[PDB]
Amino acid sequence: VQLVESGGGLVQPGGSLRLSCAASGYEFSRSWMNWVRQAPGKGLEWVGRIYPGDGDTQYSGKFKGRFTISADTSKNTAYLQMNSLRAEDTAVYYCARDGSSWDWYFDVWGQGTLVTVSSASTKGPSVFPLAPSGTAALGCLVKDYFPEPVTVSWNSGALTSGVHTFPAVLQSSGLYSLSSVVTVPSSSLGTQTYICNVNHKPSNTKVDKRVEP
Amino acid sequence: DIQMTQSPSSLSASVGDRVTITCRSSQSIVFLEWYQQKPGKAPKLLIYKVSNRFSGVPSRFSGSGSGTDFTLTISSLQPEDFATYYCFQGSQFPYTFGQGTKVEIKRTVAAPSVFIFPPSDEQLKSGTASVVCLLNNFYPREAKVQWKVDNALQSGNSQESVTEQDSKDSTYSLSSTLTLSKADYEKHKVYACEVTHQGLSSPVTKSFNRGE
Repeated sequence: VQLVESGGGLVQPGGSLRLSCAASGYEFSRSWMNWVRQAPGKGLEWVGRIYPGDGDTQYSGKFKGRFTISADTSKNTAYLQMNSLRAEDTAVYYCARDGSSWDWYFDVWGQGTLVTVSSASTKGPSVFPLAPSGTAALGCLVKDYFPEPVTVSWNSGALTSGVHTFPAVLQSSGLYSLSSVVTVPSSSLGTQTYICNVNHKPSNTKVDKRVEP
Repeated sequence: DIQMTQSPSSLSASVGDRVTITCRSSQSIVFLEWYQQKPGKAPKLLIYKVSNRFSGVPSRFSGSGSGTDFTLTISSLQPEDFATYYCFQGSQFPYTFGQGTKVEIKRTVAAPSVFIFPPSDEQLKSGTASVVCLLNNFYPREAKVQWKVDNALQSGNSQESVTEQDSKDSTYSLSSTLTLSKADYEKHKVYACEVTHQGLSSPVTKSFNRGE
């Protein structure tokens, strides 16, 4: 049993976006499918649900005006069409099956898909070394990218111990920035090469940055 | 319409501790459930219909209550039980979640290791100077980072980021980034981040001299 959300991305305020929820491994039509969202760092918020067997929908009144939930039982898929998006609609959107007619609600969840509503445009990060000066610290500054997410690896994934990739923080420019750091033996700085591999999928940006003492 | 209020909003408990989280509904709902959400993960159903453990949930989790007052109990907190816990009511439309209770692991005090990183020449050539101060593997979470530029305390030109508690050693790390224009950066020599933490007897200062 699996649920997979798709369609999340960057949308300008006032724009629209349709998300999808592909179900697998169970009779999709005879269980309610819910949409639940979670703004970054905030709580869970129930959006609404549909019974795919007959198309019956139920919305939290907050979204009844501009959100529309639908389902295609021939595709085992549910949809969330969102209109007139605002910045406060930025969230990870989950789809979740419930069994509310029996004993419990959300027993199966998808991984979630991120919807960012912002006037900021897609932009790949600049990558700058954080140069080391019996343990040393070094890293990479991953600055001025949008939207989330980015990934950082070290030495093409061969270096994982002691790595801290910090949560992105929104700058006053409306762009994200973070650092990824790692602690290593100071005796290794002369003979060990350290490279951060940065990937920002939304902009197709891939950057390898050699970090030298 | 139905308001779900959890108490406390946050808690740090030691492994082995008895943990109790309460959920208070603004109206009687006599379908109360408890969900557990790891950072960066989807929520997982823990308790359903007030007191029933979902399949696979360890016996240390238990739920109780009635009417408007409900309690999630962890009889012996385990290292893998750190999460944000949400209560949820499915009795009255529209269905609502509690605001969440973030449970983190209380461990022994560890003072941060401090490092400072000057801006790169590559970034400077673009007209901006980012100075980064790193506080590594510390507990508890509270710490203060003060930027001093030629011994002048800075304000309004730095941003901090703190990691989620490490799943293995239960520590935090913190980054503080000082951002200056290239012109402002070139006007000063000494760049220092001064760190305090309850595990530090005296502030830790890491500094560099511009262009050295």
